[PDB]
Amino acid sequence: AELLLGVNIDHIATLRNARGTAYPDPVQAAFIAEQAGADGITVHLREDRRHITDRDVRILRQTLDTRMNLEMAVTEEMLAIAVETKPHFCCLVPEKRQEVTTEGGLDVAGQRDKMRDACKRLADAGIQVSLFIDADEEQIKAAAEVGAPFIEIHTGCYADAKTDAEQAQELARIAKAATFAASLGLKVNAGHGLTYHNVKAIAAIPEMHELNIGHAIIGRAVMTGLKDAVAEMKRLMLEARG
Amino acid sequence: AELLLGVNIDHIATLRNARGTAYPDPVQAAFIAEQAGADGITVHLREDRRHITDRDVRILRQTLDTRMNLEMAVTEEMLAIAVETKPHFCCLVPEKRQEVTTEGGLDVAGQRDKMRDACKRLADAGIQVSLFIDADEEQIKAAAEVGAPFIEIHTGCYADAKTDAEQAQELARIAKAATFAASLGLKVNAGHGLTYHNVKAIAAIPEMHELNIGHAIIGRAVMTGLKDAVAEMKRLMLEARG
Amino acid sequence: AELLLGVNIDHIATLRNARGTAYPDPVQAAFIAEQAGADGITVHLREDRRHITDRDVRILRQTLDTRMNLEMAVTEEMLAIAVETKPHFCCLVPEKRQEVTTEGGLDVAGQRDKMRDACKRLADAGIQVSLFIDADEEQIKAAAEVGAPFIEIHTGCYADAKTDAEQAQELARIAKAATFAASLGLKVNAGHGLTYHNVKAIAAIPEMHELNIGHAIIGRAVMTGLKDAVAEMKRLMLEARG
Amino acid sequence: AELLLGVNIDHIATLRNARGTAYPDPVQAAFIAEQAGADGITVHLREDRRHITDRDVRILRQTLDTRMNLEMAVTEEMLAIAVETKPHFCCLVPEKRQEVTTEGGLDVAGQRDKMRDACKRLADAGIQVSLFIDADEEQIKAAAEVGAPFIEIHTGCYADAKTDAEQAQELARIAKAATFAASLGLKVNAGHGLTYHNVKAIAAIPEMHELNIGHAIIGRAVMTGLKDAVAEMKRLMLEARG
Amino acid sequence: AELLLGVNIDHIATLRNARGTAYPDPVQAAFIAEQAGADGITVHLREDRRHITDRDVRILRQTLDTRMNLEMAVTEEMLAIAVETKPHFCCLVPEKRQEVTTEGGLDVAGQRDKMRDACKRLADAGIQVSLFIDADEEQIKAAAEVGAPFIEIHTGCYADAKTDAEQAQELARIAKAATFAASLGLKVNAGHGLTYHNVKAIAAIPEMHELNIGHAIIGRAVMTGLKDAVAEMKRLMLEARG
Amino acid sequence: AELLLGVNIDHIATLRNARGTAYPDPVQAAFIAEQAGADGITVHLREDRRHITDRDVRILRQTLDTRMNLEMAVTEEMLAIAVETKPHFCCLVPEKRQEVTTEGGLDVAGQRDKMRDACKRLADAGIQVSLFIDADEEQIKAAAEVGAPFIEIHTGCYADAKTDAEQAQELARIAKAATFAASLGLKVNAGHGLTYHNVKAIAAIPEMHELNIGHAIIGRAVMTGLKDAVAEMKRLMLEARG
Amino acid sequence: AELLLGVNIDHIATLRNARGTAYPDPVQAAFIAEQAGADGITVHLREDRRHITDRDVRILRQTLDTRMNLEMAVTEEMLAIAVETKPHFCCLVPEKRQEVTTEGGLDVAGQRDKMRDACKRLADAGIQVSLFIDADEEQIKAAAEVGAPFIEIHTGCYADAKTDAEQAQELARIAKAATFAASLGLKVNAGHGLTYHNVKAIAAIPEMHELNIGHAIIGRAVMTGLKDAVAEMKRLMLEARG
Amino acid sequence: AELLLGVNIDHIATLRNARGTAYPDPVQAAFIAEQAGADGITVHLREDRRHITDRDVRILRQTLDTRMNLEMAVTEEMLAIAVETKPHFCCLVPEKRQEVTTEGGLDVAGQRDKMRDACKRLADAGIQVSLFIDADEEQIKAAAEVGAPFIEIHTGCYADAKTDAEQAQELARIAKAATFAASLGLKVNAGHGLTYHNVKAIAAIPEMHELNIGHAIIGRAVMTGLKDAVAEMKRLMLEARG
Ligand SMILES: CC(=O)[C@@H](O)[C@H](O)COP(=O)(O)O
Ligand SMILES: CC(=O)[C@@H](O)[C@H](O)COP(=O)(O)O
Ligand SMILES: CC(=O)[C@@H](O)[C@H](O)COP(=O)(O)O
Ligand SMILES: CC(=O)[C@@H](O)[C@H](O)COP(=O)(O)O
Ligand SMILES: CC(=O)[C@@H](O)[C@H](O)COP(=O)(O)O
Ligand SMILES: CC(=O)[C@@H](O)[C@H](O)COP(=O)(O)O
Repeated sequence: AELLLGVNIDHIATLRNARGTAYPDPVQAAFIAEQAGADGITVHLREDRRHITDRDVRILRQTLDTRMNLEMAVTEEMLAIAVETKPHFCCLVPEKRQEVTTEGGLDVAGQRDKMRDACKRLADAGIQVSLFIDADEEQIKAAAEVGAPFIEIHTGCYADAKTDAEQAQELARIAKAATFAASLGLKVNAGHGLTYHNVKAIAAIPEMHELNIGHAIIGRAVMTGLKDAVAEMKRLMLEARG
Repeated sequence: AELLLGVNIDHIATLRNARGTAYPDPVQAAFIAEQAGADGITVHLREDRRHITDRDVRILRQTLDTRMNLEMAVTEEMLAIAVETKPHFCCLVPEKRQEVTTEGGLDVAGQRDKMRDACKRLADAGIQVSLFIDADEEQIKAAAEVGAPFIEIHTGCYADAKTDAEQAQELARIAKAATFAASLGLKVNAGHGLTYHNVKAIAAIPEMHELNIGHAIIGRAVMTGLKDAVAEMKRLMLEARG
Repeated sequence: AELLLGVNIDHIATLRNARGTAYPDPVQAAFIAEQAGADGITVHLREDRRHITDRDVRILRQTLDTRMNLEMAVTEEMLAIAVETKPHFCCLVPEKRQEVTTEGGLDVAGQRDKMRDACKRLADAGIQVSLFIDADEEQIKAAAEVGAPFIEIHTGCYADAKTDAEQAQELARIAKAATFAASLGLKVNAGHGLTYHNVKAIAAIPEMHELNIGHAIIGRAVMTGLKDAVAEMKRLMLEARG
Repeated sequence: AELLLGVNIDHIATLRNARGTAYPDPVQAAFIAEQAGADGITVHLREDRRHITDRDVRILRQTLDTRMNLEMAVTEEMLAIAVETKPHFCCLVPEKRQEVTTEGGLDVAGQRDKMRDACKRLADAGIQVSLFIDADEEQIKAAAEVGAPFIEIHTGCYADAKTDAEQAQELARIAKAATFAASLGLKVNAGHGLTYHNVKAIAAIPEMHELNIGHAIIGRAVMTGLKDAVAEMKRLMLEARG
Repeated sequence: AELLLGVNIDHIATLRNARGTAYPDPVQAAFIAEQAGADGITVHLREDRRHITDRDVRILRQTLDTRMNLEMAVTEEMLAIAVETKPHFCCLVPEKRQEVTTEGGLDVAGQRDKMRDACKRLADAGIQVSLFIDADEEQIKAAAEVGAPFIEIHTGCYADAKTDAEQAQELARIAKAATFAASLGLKVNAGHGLTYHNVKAIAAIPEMHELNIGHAIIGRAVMTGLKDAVAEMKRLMLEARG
Repeated sequence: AELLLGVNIDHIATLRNARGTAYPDPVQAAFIAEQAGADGITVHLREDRRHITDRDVRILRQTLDTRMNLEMAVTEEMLAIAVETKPHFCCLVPEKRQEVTTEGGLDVAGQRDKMRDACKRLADAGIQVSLFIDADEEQIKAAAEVGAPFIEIHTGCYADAKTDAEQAQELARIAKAATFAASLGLKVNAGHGLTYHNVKAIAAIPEMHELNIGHAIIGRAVMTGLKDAVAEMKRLMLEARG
Repeated sequence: AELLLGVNIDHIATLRNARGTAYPDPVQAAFIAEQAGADGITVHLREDRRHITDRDVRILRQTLDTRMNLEMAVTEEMLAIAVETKPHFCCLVPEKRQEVTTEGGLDVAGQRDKMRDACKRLADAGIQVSLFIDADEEQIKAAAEVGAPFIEIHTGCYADAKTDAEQAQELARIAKAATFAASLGLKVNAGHGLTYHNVKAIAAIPEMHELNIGHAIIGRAVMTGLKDAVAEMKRLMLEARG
Repeated sequence: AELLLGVNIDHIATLRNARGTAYPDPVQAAFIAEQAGADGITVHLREDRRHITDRDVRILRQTLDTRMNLEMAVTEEMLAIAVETKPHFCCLVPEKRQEVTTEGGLDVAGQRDKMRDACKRLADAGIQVSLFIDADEEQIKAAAEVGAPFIEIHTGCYADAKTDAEQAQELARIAKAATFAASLGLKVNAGHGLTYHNVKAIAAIPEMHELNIGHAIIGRAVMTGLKDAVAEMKRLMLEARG
């Protein structure tokens, strides 16, 4: 199957927000990424508007040349913005104000009715919803039951592995989890913590549809520039698939 | 005695600390900068270690090919770190309403004793001290008395000007402060808020010795790569001087 | 004695509008140009919206990192648009709604009343007005007489000169006129028809403040890319001022 | 099974024709494209000469290093010019602006006689003919009847698809049509609204011989330069093929 | 005064004529050069057409964006062609026993009547005529006598000098010759043999108006490409004149 | 198995010899080529020393990092030079094309005695011999009979094919000759007239071991530079084969 | 199976140590290489510290983004350093006569007890050990029984093979060895002497896990820059595995 | 006022000799440097042939496009080599303990007889000799009397300066020594230990004719490639001078 790359540009905004300036502008990064290998642009509108802001999402929706993937918390505030913005994709993730980044996966089991109503509301607006969960068989079953067509498997543990043996374990865990998801008719994506040195093993998973990568790309971009950083990532991914 | 460029790489660490990673590494950025037009490297070690860390300071002191400029608040902890680190340059600045003036500069005038002790503490360790203050006569005089060899004029107001008239007014303030400081035997630097579109007017000021710019350069770097970002700024500065 | 470059991106929209597509997007070009030597971005909102659209002006006002220069004809429609848009600059030009390009030369002396009202309404919105006129003393006096702080001398005749004698005469005319406008306290810009082979002669004119160039740059850009096209133009202008 | 790229440079003339200038010159673009991945150069000489002119065709025939594909309307004037110019390939299409012949594609089945005589007059001049038509069973059978060896499927509907579902439906219609066309002994091409984001699915169609793409490449070119724009499209195409 | 660069593309043709193929095409070389520092293109149409052919001149006259400098022998055939092609510049060169031993500049003094008619016939066509002659008193005096507006000093002996003393002596000659020609109301050009390592001394000569360099540029181009080759030469020239 | 690229740098010398200078130096071109895709370097030392000279062969044998392929005519002088030079390969070719040694490729069948001695003489010196011949049954068998290790099929007729039908025939005639030569235990190479647009069909023939290309690459280089030219050609070859 | 590239930066230090300078700094080379294709960085800390020094190791352990591979002799000093440094990998090499075989690999079979102790000590510290040995069916057995999970085949003889016959003979030797090593459960690496012209045949060996290359890459870097040098080598390797 | 750059490529050989390979080849480096800003190439033939070898000098004398500057000690072996090689320039340097001074320069004053001879012998061979001495008045006087036309001041001390005051002091010495040398009729050069960060102060010295730099450039080259390394240094030099 084909492998797509979704560039998350949140960290361009984390750099802008460090100061009250307008640069660097996520709108510019979007254009560069979309013309360098990005098949879609992902932004996570946090309730504390830590990096990406409402302004960014509003403009991006009008300038993006590819489909927008809006990552957000499952709250009334975000559900409302999502419906009005009508992005092509919507990835629901867990969120906390004092968190460094998206922690574990989203709890779909012990929160079924909440996720059921969310998927339906977004679906009515014409948005394809993806659920960001761990490589957990129980979480996978829920996602498929709440009505979500997509699920994004958290790869943070995989990328955080200390030893080669622990990494192999997380990798096998993800792969299996991805295989089962597919049997349930779920389309599977992955993301979080993927770098230039560990993306290939993940891109190798046949079931994987799109990888959403942000931090590693932006981290690389400050050195070589966004174009080469994105092109580099896409190439590695295609080499792993083919 | 032309115009030098000091590149502040704090925002490299800003991007890194955003996540729990080691990249991008300020150590790599320094090499790039030093070979693209930087005549020195600036790093601000904050009390909260927001971006630059002790590790960063410790390693950079061993890898820098050019002179190091340590930006820090006037505290015993920091003075101690500076004496141990022995950076070529040290710039004293206020940290979170710790001893700051309305405009944002260090209050040297109302803290002569504390500054006298710090400048001597650092001068005796072979460090050349600069005081970050507003383009103010009173502050300039106090910097001269305290013993500081350098002063770095706060150009944030000029950089934040909302109209051409306000910008022109701030420019004139700086130009006058630069000349007054020089008549007092001080060498004058500037920076903070400088961008690719307002840097020339400051670089044209005859008294300016070195400009320490960070945010705008890192801002451009995420798009164009650090090498072109640094080379660009340096060319603008030399065009304005020559 | 600094010489600025205003980049007119109208022809980016020309290529876009040739189809119902959204690419190439002027928003992208603006970032590229602004970081490659553009000191400002110019867009001409034609009544027929042949290239630049209302959407363009609206998004650009929000994404430009440099000042916006809004070129438009003198009509209630455009005056209202400019007032709510609050661009930094506004250049008033003659428009036929069917012309190939600005026929060059706004009749200010022949429309005193209308122009006087236009200049005041725009200035009341904090917009610095520039009148696009011919290198004619009467039209220029009329420009400063109606309030306009800026003027942009039409360089099309100079660019279209068919013989050396005709070209040198038109160059002398523009220069003579520039000096004249300056003695009136006016700020003088120039544009239309400037290319990589005739710009130097205009850049050399001491009184010139900003040159607005569009077509020649975009024409170069399709071959070499917008960044090098803009950088090339800016370098030639500065060399001429040297 | 080889997949070829035909670069249509009409829009280069579009940018030129915005003024009475000679630049940008289609002649230059041709060389750049042929050396960056173009296997042929395509030009559409419109009755109104909207972009490509008689001068362009005449000079290109003498400067092209590859093969020229002359896209034209089935008129006496064009057929005459085609025989005069003697391009390697000829692609017959409905009028421009907003067409004359029902739909986006050419009505071969409806003007069986006109085309039949057009294909023979051209084939006798040593020119290989292609008929631009919609993905339609009847239209194809008609193309085989009139004797045209080539056909080019209108990918416009596929490119304009507003939803994924709609796009996949159009893609399947194209694939089925292409397979059916080859069964009639016809060689099949395509490419009308093809872009960097939708080209792969088309290039992946086994029967496709050459994709003729113009607008997207030119729109990308104004940003990155023609060379990279053409090389980028060619790379994506071969990736989808092999 | 400013210094102009005239790029001779003859050796592009020599490369092509070696295989009698179509590439490399001088027409392509012209675009690249004109967009990288060339203020004009020079082509020598030999009667035997060793390199540049009739076809070359014919197309070039239609594609050049700058100005053509037709170098040719003083023959009725050549005169009739220059009058028809109507190049902006024309440089008369020797092809038979019209030379002056080594450092074979055109023999004007010995062919006063022939040159006189040539200059008058071409001038009536509005073609600026230049006489390629060696740095000789009498040859320079005859040039102004026959009415030639321009003269081009043969710097071949200077370029081939083996020792510093030899080169210095030749450089002095040229300098005296240029100054002497300027007094006679003559405009002076140079070229032939100039390289990246000896052009500055020539460009530093105040009287020099345009340098027409060819072979060194193309020889450089084969390694680094035309664009850079032309830009490098142009930069060296402007640095010298500075 | 794999396909190799041999770059003939003869035309670098053509451009140099055009004048009496030492640039462009084939020695430089060789390094560039060997580092951009060339797996060997080829030079044809003509008896008339038209381009490549004795100096060139002498220094190249000392500077080449890859195997040297010496193309020469069958004569005592050349045989003596080859034996002394000890290139890794030696390609025998007809010279002057107006003798009883040429008919297209080398006439081995008609000079069986001369070739037998040549192959033995060169093989004894540890040189791998290649006979440049047409895709002719008689010549191919004769090459193997004479003991030559390699043969190089003359791809000229294929490169000169006027029509698509003609080129198809020639391609088939080559493909057939290749398989036939491989069955006789001979290694088959090819070259001459191959360009960036017709090289793939040849590189696709499984039997081909190494393609030796000269003119096309140098013709591209004058525009794009040698590195690019060679890398481009190698990538195309590997795409067609691997 | 995946093929990894280990870049040995020792010769960067070779250049530095040639002078008492601090540049070129291995630390900078490591960042470059890790982002241009390196899956790991290799440094040989010699007892004499001829190039890489103790500080290089200490700093690199803290700046490397990938995995460190520490080449060292089997001594108490180095074992203590390795344990303290905790590199991901450790490759044992001969540095004295008594430790080397005639071919150049480490004499493992001759020092069973010593290597057994070494491997256990490093293994307990969490370090994966590799033994640099000859393609010998005795040293290989010794490597297994000693506990080393990895071995690195000395490809020095293969790198020196000049004739096709010698290359084939040495290659076959490495291949059989690799296959034998694998049958014993050993992981097999290679390198040493490998170049841009001989790396493919080795990379094509199925069992090869990682190639550690150094001098050839650095030698290319001085010409092209490290980034391109590393990328080129990585691309050639991956191509061999396709 | 003209400032030249002599690139010393010894360290290219240093890297090569470390493995005994043929690469990187000094001959290639020379072409790169001469085309990137080098006005000459310097090679130090060490008696022990530590880096540059006899073959290097032999080939270089034949491939250099510019002028050779052979650095060597004063010995019958080297004198003979110099006269046989015919380098444009010869720089006499110390290599034995009894030849070096306290600072590191050549002891001309102490060996006036040995130098007087060496200078005449070389001068008769047509070689311009330079004496590498410290910034010492006594050593300078001996240089003029001995007959040497050039002298190269040892900038080593200036480069190894430990403090700002210490460095400014060394700079004054050299600047005073350069002026003094000039009053004696001695042409003056310098270069040793010069880097991208300390060359300007030296280049600014009016008397300087040519700077011979090596290690700093090759150390930069390994990171960025020789072309940019040479180009960068040349630009910095011209910037300091004009
Ligand atoms: C891809 C995703 O859903 C996230 O896990 C990721 O960590 C986002 O991080 P930021 O919120 O810092 O962009
Ligand atoms: C302008 C810039 O980048 C800095 O110079 C400035 O001092 C930043 O300080 P912080 O890194 O504490 O925001
Ligand atoms: C510079 C200016 O104001 C214009 O005159 C120019 O001709 C604009 O042309 P477009 O309206 O085609 O951009
Ligand atoms: C997609 C493209 O660029 C063209 O192929 C298309 O035929 C354009 O036609 P016009 O140039 O008539 O718009
Ligand atoms: C130096 C150069 O390239 C030429 O200017 C010169 O006139 C060449 O003449 P030919 O092309 O007749 O050798
Ligand atoms: C195609 C090419 O460049 C050559 O291979 C060919 O052998 C050239 O021969 P000459 O250099 O004798 O024309």
